[PDB]
Amino acid sequence: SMNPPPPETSNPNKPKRQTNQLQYLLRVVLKTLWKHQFAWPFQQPVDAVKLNLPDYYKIIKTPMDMGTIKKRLENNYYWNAQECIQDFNTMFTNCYIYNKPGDDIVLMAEALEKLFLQKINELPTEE
Ligand SMILES: COc1cc(-c2cn(C)c(=O)c3cnccc23)cc(OC)c1CN(C)C
Repeated sequence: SMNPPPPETSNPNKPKRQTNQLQYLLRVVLKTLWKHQFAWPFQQPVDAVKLNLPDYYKIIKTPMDMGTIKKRLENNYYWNAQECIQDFNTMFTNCYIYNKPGDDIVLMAEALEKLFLQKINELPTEE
C-alpha cells in the first residue's frame, strides 16, 4: 500500500572502481538480460502499490531489480564485479522467496538466471 524508497544508484561515500570485469557485466551480462523477452518484470523496482501487493515489502526487505543494477553499472557504483553479481543474486532470490514455484514470474526468473550463470562463467580474468 506504500512503496519504500528505491535502492540507491549513487552515493559519494561508497568506494568505487572501474574494472574490465565490471565493463563485461554491463556490456555483456546486463545487455543480454535487459533485451531478453522475460526481462520486463525485473526492469524496475516492484511497485507494490500499483500491482496490489501489500505483502511484498513485508517479505522482501532487501529489494533489487535490473533497472537499479543497470544504473549502478552506468554510474560506476561498484567496487568490484562481486558486488554486482550479489545484486543479481538478490534480485533472483527475492523472486523465489516472494512467489511460488511454477509461477510465471519464477519461470521467467529461472530462465534469466540460467543465462546469467552462462555469461558469468565467461567472466574475464581481471587484468
Ligand atoms: C517491474 O514491473 C513489473 C513487475 C512485476 C512483478 C515483478 N516481480 C519481480 C515480482 O516478483 C512480482 C510478483 N508479483 C506480481 C508482480 C511482480 C509485474 C509486472 O506486471 C505484471 C510489472 C510490469 N509493470 C509495468 C506493471
